[PDB]
Amino acid sequence: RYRLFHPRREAIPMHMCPAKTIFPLINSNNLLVKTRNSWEDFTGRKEFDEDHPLPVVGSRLNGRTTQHKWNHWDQYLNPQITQSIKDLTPTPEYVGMRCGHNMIKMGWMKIGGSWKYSRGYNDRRRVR
Amino acid sequence: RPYVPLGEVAKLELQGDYYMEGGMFQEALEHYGVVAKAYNYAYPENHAQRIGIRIKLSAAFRQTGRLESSLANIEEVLRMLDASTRPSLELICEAL
Amino acid sequence: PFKSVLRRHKHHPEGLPLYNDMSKQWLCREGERWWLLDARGEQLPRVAAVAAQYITGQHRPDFTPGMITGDHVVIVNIKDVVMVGDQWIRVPITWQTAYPGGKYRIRLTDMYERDPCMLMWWFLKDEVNRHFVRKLKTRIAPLEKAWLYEDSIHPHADKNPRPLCWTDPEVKGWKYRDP
Amino acid sequence: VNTGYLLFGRQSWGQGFLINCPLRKRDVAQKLWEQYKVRIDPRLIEFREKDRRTGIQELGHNWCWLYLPGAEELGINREVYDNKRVKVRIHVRKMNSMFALY
Amino acid sequence: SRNGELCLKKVIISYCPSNGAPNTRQFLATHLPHFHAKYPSVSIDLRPRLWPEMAITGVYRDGSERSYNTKNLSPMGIFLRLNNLVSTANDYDQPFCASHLHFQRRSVQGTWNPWLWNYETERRRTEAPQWRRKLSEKEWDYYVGQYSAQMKQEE
Amino acid sequence: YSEARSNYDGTSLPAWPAPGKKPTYPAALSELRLPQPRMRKTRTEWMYYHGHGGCPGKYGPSREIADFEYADGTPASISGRRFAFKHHQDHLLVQLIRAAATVERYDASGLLPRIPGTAEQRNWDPAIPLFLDDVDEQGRPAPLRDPSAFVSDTVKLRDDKRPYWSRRRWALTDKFLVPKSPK
Amino acid sequence: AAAIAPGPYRRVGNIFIVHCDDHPFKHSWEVNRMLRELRLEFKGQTTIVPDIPQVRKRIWRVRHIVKVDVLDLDEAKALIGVPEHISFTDLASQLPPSFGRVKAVPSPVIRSKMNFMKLRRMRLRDVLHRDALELRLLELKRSAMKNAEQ
Amino acid sequence: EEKFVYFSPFDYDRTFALVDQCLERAETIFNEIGDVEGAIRVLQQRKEMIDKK
Amino acid sequence: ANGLRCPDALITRTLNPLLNGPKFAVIYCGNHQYKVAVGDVIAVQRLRVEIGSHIALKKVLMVGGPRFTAIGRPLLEGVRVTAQVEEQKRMRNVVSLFATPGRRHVRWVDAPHAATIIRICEIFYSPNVVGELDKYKGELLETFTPGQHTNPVYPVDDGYDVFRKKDKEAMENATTFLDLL
Amino acid sequence: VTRLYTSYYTGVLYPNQLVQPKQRLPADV
Amino acid sequence: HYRAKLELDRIRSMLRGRARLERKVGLKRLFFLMRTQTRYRVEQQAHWERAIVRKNVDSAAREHGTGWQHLRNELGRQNVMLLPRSQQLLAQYEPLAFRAVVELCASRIPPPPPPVVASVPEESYTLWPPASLSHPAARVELRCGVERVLRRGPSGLGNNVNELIDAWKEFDVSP
Amino acid sequence: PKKDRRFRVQPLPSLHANSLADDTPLVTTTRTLSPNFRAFALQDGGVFFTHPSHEQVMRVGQNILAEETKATGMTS
Amino acid sequence: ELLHPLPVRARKMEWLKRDAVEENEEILRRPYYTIKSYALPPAVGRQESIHNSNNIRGGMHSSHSLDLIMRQPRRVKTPEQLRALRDRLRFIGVTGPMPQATSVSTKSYTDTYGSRLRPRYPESWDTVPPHQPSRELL
Ligand SMILES: [Mg+2]
Repeated sequence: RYRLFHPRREAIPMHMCPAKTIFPLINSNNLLVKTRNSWEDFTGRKEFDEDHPLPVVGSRLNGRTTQHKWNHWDQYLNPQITQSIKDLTPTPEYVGMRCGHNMIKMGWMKIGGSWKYSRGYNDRRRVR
Repeated sequence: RPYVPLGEVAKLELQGDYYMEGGMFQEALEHYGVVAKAYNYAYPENHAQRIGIRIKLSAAFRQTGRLESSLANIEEVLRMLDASTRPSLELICEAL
Repeated sequence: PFKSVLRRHKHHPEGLPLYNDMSKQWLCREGERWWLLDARGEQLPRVAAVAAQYITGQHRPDFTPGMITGDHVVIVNIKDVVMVGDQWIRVPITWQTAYPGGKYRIRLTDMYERDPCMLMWWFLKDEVNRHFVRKLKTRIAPLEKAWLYEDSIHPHADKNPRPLCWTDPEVKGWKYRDP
Repeated sequence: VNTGYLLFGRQSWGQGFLINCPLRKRDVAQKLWEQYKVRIDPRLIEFREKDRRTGIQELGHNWCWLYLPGAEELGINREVYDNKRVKVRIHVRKMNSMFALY
Repeated sequence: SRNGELCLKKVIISYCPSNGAPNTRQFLATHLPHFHAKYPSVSIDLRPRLWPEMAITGVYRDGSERSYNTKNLSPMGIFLRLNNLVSTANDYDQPFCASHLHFQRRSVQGTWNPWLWNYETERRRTEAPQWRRKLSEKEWDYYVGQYSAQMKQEE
Repeated sequence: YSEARSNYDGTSLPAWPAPGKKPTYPAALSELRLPQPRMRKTRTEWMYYHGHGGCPGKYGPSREIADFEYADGTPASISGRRFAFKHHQDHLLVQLIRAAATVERYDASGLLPRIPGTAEQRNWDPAIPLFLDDVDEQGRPAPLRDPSAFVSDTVKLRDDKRPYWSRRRWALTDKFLVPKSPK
Repeated sequence: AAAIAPGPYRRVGNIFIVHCDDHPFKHSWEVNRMLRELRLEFKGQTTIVPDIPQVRKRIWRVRHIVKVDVLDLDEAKALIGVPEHISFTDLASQLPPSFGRVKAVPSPVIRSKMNFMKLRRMRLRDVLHRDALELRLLELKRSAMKNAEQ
Repeated sequence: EEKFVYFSPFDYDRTFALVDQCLERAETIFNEIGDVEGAIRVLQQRKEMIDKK
Repeated sequence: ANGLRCPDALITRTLNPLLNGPKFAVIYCGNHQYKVAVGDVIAVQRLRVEIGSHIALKKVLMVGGPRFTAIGRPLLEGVRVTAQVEEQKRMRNVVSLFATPGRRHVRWVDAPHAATIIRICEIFYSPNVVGELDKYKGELLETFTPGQHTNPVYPVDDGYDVFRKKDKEAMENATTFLDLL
Repeated sequence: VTRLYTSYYTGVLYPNQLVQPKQRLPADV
Repeated sequence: HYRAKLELDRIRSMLRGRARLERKVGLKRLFFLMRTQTRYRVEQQAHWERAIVRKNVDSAAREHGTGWQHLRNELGRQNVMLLPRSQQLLAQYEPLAFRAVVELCASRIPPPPPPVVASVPEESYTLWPPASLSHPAARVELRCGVERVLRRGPSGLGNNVNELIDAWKEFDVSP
Repeated sequence: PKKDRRFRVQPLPSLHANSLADDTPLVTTTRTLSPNFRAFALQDGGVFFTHPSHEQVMRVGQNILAEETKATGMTS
Repeated sequence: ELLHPLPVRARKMEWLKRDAVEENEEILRRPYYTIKSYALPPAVGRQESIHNSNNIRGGMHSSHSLDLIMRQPRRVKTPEQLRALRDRLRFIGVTGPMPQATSVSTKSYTDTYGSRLRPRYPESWDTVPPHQPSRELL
């Protein structure tokens, strides 16, 4: 059967989490509240001990990173490290050259993408 | 290292400073007492976790009104920290 | 290519194999035991179903689909097989030869006239073809492990076929559904 | 009730023209309330013979009889089509999941 | 790391001291000594050359080579690839499947084989009132009673 | 070593009877208001009953318990996921507490009505009583000093056929009719 | 005692545990706005809502999707171990408003700047901390220079 | 708010929070004893710590 | 392994020799289940653990020897399964390729599956047995004797059925030995 | 669409979740 | 457009003649192959495999005179929670154990009671203080905690609870 | 839309509605070696089974087989 | 177009859905609140009499523990005892003054360690404390 009769009280079983968890001392009278108030505020893993340190195994948020180019703040701080012409990169609000097609009614498409939605585009491009 | 169910005693400890933060100190004292006996048995001499938990124990005594108890305990913390290889920089700070 | 264009053929004198005597990587004779299935007073397609289950090797817990490991079923007394109600008359067997005049529609009764046992072979073929079609070896190899005899007399006494104790759980008589 | 025609709409899957959740006496009485605000004891309703076995269940036009018990005392005769009954006219329309229930 | 011994022996780091692409030099400065102090057994060899191969390479104890390309890869990344080199025996790569989870197949009780359960048969929980049996006295009376009762109601 | 809890406190019911007595069993029947259908509980249902979700991988002991400790007893560490799941469990508690609170506030201000359901529902359903106060629901009051009599539900299982086995009862029972397919 | 239980009496409301048993994309946009206000996105989700009349007006419209279960607040106070003398009003008065997805706000832009403002409040907390320090220090130096010169 | 992301130094390292509250306590004590130079020394230290951070 | 314990002495002496020898556990790890012996090696989905560490497995569904089988209702206690982390590695790439026929877009997605490779060291069991259990009438048998079958089993032939299919009568009347003696 | 996060939600992976080492007193001191 | 020419070009050694030789043909063959296997792996093969597993468990039960249809339900009712794959591993590599499971199912052995709601201890309703002491509920919860600490494995903490609760008094210097 | 070729679970003997009763599990297995599986009750709530070993079982099978073929003599 | 009929089992499930809906609206026609005494057990009058007759006869339900709690007398039996407990309970994280006329030398946690500082928590799988205290201050 896919029609299941049972109190939906079980879809949220509370046996593992009583109020003891969110209110740590409620069997005393004092209503102190410890809530972990999001998934956002997670600090990170931390070792319980000096003896069993966290293993170093990387994710794609680390294992893929490039070498640091000096940004504008670093060269301001310490001009000693501006050594060459490649450091002299312009205002950070320059993204780069125009890399794609701005296609009417569909976004910015990609070069070598679908031209199915370019009709108005191609026609606009040749010019009470 | 000799087996101790550190998961449960840790549980017991966190419950401990929930008691402390909640303002009832005698209970935090009892809890820390247990946890301290456990760690005391589980780790070798002058290990960081030992000196940590007996810092907390010192703090619990102090709040209850056992002052010389707190004193003695925190001095044990210090002369332990000195005898350690390379103590946690946060621990010496918390300690003193 | 991996499989050869020049093939064993039915006209070609070398001939088609018998998979019982054949030796191949996916064929195992070691762990097999023999069964004796009395079809007296049992419904044809249900007998065929169970027999197909043993033949195929689906009744063993170690059954792996690639590996062909059967058990030999000796199906005895096909002549006494029961087909419920009107069905002996009303249930057709069809096939199409590739040529003009490509339809044969034949009553179960007629197949039974010609051979009683060819009927059992028919519904066996069906119950095996259910899960094994897309490759030839897996269609043909199992079937040879059914030994059909239309009465109580069979050569296999030396295998000591164990009586297969089976009572069909199914209450209703069989039904014919062909789209 | 007799002038009213109570509109019903429901789900039908498969082939022959069937409601997959047939009507019972309680939801004839229900629609009677919902639409015409006629409040009656649902045990007074009775079905047709063919529909007594399956419930109502068929698409399109069904009818069933409502028994109005008390009148000989109001002396009701010939001013209605008959004394004890009323033909309740049901129409069931098949609708998809958007517009239906059940 | 098998029964106490790392499978990784050498790590080969080539880099140029003066020219360009700092990432490897940076690595050698900040992240390498921590690696050396944590895994002492491993011989690290540095290969200065004018045009450095920008790959890191490990060598294992079965004589198996493995490399990771570090070109303009940040020092953190390089440190990570190192810690990947240590953690593998470089012996195999199987897929991760249901079939491959247990690396070998063992049975402590024994393996199922056809003749293990074969000679077991269907059995009953309570003792059977066998059809052919010498009827007791109470038995005779009860049964003949039943027969007679049926006969009576019929007749 | 090994951990088994159905609970936060590790407590439970007395899993075994006293020796020589009868055991208490769970109700096998699916929990449904109507008496007649009588289905056994599904695998899934048993999983809901035993305090998981419908699946082995959520809400049970098969979640809340660590996969491993170290050998000496040091416990494991907090996943982003483990933390997120704790936040979920608290989201349910916050939900419950807040809802309850809203009810208590509403009642405190007297916004909890004495008439069951809403207006939209009341006009749909002839089950809920007319809550009319000083009059009798149906006309004027019944005098103080059974539909089943005249209403027939008798479902006739087999349809009675025409008597061809009698010559006269054949002709007398004649239904004069011409069948018509709709146009 | 064959009599009415002598009270002071208390009134106790109810709580709806609501579980969504069907795909909301099968249904019209009204039913979906309702299922939204019941805080139910997909099939399989489960929520807890108050028993006040508005909520019932909602559950009534989606009742062919949702399945429902009821708890009176005593039964609920039991379901989580809650000491009987502690109501839910105070329990709610304790827990932080900052709890995940805090509010219902009208458009995703407003949501964006609500989170934004949250962060900005943090910055201003630490900044105002530092500035408080500098103010107090400035005061000590002024009273010191004034008491030293005089 | 992905652009404005901020993390309080009172969290991501507990050391600075500890020494901060340390000096806060200290300065209170100095204000009770009546020591001005102590109070100023300590406040200045606390500031320099915060903006180092 | 501390042996099995019971308030009853006889039961202890009887079932103690049954716990000696090789054992297997059924283990719950990372939402997969493994059947695990003493010298075995498995690959769990990645645990964060330093290599060459010493691990204990907390969730244990079943234990068994050549003689006893301990079936946990959902979990078991007292079981000690000690393993040793051997490797941490990505496993053989599963490449996914996603291309919608109409659109020109192609996505090459790499799934190396992160895994921890574990080698089991020890398995020890020390259960607390309450009492013997009658299977057919659910009860805790008050007194325990090994000498006799707790639930004896009877053969099926009344002769009250004609069409019952006969197995060879040697399998049909066969009595089983007393094991615990 | 907008998320209610009503079902269980695995958190995101974000850089602040890096495992930060405990600064140590130097060896000699 | 990216057809992944550069990676798949390396694989071409796995194809027979026309495709293995000419680059384009091979790339079409490989793109098709990989996309097909991807689609199959996500939407289909799961069913094939669990069909296999189930079949095996079923036949292994049929040796013992029942089938999947009963054993599934009963395994759920006994709160056993063996995944189908694991019952297969048991059936093939551990026949006696599998059988033991079937025997647990077929018996009437009361299935384990449902989980329990965490309950409030009576000492919460004791007003404190009545008229340097611990709230009775808190210390009860400490008994409860400590006990559960001693319940896991053997340890040098000993099996006696009381002095282990009073352990804090040994870190105390008597004034 | 392709026909389903996956392997089917075999049909099972029909239950008589006495199965709706609690305390009567719907797995009916009583076999030859059934009495040999002894049940004990663990403090966990788990159970503990005691059974013969692999080759004890197999040797029982051997005894039964030899005892079946004693009369007629063993075929190949 | 739909050609072959809807199998029996499918419309069996359809019917089941219908009375799941029914079972809902029964719950929706129940009263908003219930008047209870202080002394008596939380479950005295209950709508479940018909459901307890039908499904509850001998078997154990999933809610068994809770129902055990509901059928025993209320621990707080009088309003005076209620306000005698309730005054004694304290709110820790609250905003605003907290009364002390009693002992000035007893310090709370906050005015010892300041507002920015939580105690160092053991963080393991089984014990998880809240993370980033300075997040929640809205
Ligand atoms: Mg899959």
